[PDB]
Amino acid sequence: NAALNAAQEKEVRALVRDTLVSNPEILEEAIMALQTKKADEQQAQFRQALASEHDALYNDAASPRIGAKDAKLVLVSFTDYNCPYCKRFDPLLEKITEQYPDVAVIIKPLPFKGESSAKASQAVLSVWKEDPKAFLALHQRLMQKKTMLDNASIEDAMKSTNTSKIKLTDDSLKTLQNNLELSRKLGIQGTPATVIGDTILPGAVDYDQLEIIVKEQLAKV
Amino acid sequence: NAALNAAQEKEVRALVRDTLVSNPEILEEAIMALQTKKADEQQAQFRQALASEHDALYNDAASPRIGAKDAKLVLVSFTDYNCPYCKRFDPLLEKITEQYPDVAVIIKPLPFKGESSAKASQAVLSVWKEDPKAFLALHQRLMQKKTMLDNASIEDAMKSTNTSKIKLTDDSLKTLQNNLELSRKLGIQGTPATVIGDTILPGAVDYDQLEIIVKEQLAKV
Amino acid sequence: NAALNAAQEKEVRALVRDTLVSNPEILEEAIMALQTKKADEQQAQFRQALASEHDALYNDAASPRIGAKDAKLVLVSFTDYNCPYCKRFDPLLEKITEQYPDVAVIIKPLPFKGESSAKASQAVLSVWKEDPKAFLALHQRLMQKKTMLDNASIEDAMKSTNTSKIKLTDDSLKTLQNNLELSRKLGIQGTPATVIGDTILPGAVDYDQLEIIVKEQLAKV
Repeated sequence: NAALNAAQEKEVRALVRDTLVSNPEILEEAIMALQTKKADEQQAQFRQALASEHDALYNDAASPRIGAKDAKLVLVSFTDYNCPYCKRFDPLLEKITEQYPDVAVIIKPLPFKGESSAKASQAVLSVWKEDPKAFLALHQRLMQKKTMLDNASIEDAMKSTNTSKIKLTDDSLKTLQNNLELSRKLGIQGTPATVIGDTILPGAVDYDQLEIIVKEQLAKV
Repeated sequence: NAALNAAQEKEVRALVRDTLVSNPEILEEAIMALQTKKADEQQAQFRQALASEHDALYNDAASPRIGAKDAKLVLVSFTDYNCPYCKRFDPLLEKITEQYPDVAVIIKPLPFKGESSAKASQAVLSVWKEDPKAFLALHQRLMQKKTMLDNASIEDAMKSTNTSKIKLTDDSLKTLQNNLELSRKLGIQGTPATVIGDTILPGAVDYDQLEIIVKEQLAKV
Repeated sequence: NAALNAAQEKEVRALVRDTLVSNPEILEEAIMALQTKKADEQQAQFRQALASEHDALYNDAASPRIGAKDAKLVLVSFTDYNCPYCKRFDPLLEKITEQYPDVAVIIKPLPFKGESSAKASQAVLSVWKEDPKAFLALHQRLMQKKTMLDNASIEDAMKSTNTSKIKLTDDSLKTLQNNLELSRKLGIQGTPATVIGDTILPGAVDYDQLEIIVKEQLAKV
């Protein structure tokens, strides 16, 4: 009919244009607010993915654990054996469980860096299931290696750790693919990726820096 | 004077800001609609480029053809002899003309991948003009080669196809530059690029997948 | 109360959405204008950075100079000895001071391309301070080298220029870091970067092209 007269309405239209164009900053405020909306959405979306797969993260038997089982705070460490930052990052992660009895870590091998991360992983898993107590040695050694993994040096590490006896089961591939499906469900794109409390860290971190985070979650009880 | 009072107008201005900022989604709807506008424009712009150069695509003599001439549906294949996907992609393209008599293909060599795509092409063109019937052999062989092209292996393929006799004419460079100007006119950035009906495909495709498209254009009569 | 009735206001809100969405171009005009705002801001921000550090650009003693000192127009040349475009670019820069007595150039070595740009630079600086007249030879030679710099070939150039006698002072590292802090203050990201009048050029340029710019600043008196 209508609620504004023709003239008024037309002027409104003109006012839109003029407002945004003569004052750009309003567009920036709108951008920022759309950004802030999308961020917040994702963050909540992660927080749900994370909260849903509690039982594959924390309660998988096939997944290797470092430190006590009862340990109040259990971290989760997505590592690739071929990833150079993981090799640098892992020792710390280990150090905390020795320093902090209440802390433990869980290992999730990922095959993205190469064929050998896959075979390596598979080995470590086979070991884990066939003999848990043994695992740490082989894990450690494989991480200690700087050079890229081949099928022999896997034998060589396995041998140098007295685990060469163990056959790579096929059951251990499921675990790999599961760590793989899992890393997708959490929208994890890279490695090392560490789960702590309700927070995830996709890179490597200084020790002192790490200690404050783990203490901060210790305080969360 | 004017069509809204000062107050009203000011409130309108304020309402712009508040609307977009308190409701980000409107900005997203506007984005999407500007995107949709630009897309549609380009698509129409391609469809014109494509429709204008009908006569260089379909009616060039210097361009090599595979299959019957009268063939109802003529595809056009922009290929680089050094491009690995083209080597994989070409055999199919050929298979259809043997399966489907109504189909033919036209070859457009492009020199972007290396000096040798240029010289190779030039050869194939020289051959095409000096002796059309011969072409297919040399084309085939050059595609069959996995290793990167040098000036000798060009001789070697030419020899293995009994075309070594033919001199690279300078007239054949025009054809190259023309295929080159043409690929620009159609905003073709990469290779393999295949023209079919009024549609263009810039990569490689499964056979079964391809058959449905060619049949779909066969139905377009 | 208020300045528009409920209905009117609601319609305004609806009008925002409809205006931007049914007419995308307004959003484009707003983009462009926000872009134009940010550009203009930066340009003014550079022009201030440039104008503030007049005294480190033009009046540093530790910085090497090519051409007369009194020279009316002094260019400034950020070059890396390992940068291939700088090697190509420098001779011209030199040619102008020989062609145009009124022109001079100042050299600012930058260490971003490699360790050897740093050591090279440091040498050239040490030389500059210990003996200014000598500098040009070593600068020239180091630029004349196509192959990447090592610690020996630095000796070799120094030797071939009869400057091997000079010790790399530690005082010359300050100059490097200063050229480094300076290049940051001007938001210089790459090399060769040349300051001329109130304008900066981050790449290499044809001679004839360069002559017009230097003449254009000569006219700016």
